[PDB]
Amino acid sequence: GDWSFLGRLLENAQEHSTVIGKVWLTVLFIFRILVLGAAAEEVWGDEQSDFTCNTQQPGCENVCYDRAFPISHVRFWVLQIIFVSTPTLIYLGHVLHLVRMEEKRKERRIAGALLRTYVFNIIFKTLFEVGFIAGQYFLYGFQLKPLYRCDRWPCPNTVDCFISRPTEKTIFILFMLAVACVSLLLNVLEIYHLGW
Amino acid sequence: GDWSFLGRLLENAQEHSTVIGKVWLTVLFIFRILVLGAAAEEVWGDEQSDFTCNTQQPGCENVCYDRAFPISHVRFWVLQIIFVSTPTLIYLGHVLHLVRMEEKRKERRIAGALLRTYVFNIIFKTLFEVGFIAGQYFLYGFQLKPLYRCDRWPCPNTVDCFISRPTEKTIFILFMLAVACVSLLLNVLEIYHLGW
Repeated sequence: GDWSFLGRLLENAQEHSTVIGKVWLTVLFIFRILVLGAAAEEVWGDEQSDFTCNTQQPGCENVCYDRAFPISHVRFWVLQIIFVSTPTLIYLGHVLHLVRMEEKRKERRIAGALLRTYVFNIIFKTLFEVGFIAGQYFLYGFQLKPLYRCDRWPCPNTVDCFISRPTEKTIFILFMLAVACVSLLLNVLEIYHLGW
Repeated sequence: GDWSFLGRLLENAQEHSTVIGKVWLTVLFIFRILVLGAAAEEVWGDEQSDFTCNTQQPGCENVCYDRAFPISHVRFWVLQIIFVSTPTLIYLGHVLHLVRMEEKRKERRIAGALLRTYVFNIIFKTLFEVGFIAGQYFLYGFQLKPLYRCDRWPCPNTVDCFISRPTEKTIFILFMLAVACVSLLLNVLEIYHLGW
């Protein structure tokens, strides 16, 4: 995963952002992207190769892994990172557009319409963070148990399947939840600093 | 398989039987019982152990062998031998009963009621031989093909299964059919010699 281009754009957003916004971006880079690439990806590397079911039925392990893990937590976190970054890019684009328009007018910061877009950016960021949190909760909860009981065809009756690294995965699930909640708190602080 | 007791009783029947009947009993001993024990049993020994199906499905080979071979030819031939022998034992029992009654009357061959029972013995023998022949035909035919196609659950879709020793088994199927037909001819000759 090469996050270079998103990083380069979000550092530009850092130049035009509030101090709390700069904190939020630093959290995104260090506690989400960096952890994901240095720690979590490895943890989940053997998610299917080390997933085992007590059965001689061909195809059962495939369908049972798929049912247990419709989307890997790491993929979900990648999507979450991209969506919570997107409004920042929208605001930065509006910034660059107004700067280029100003340069043109000359040939021939946060107030006004730019402040309205900034605050909308903070709102959409908040809603997307909340949505991904709640989706993670309703899909997986905040804990991975070692045992998964599977009755999906072709599996005969109910089969016992065993997860790879349930405890380490639970640790990182809770870590990422905490980081997301810290991000929400930062957004709320941005909207209370702007309000005040 | 210990045929000693049936043999001992059928040799008694040989003492009280017609010459053609003696031929029939000799055919039974030499061309059915002896072949079954010296040749066929061995041929069919690995009927299930060498039966193979192209599948990874647990249980498929079991159900496919069972469907292909609801009853092994050798078991069928054992039953046939016993049933075609049974009327002979009935006639011999009537003989011994009349002899013991004669000894009693003294204290205090084929005509009459004994001839009626003899001819009924020949009739039931014929009907049982015919019935087993026709049953063998409708169950298996007179040939075993190497390939058996099986769609019985749990087998997925249609599976290719392969028989042990199809050609040797076909040879012995046809041999036993020929021996049974010779027995029928002998019965018919008994009833035409008695008629004449």
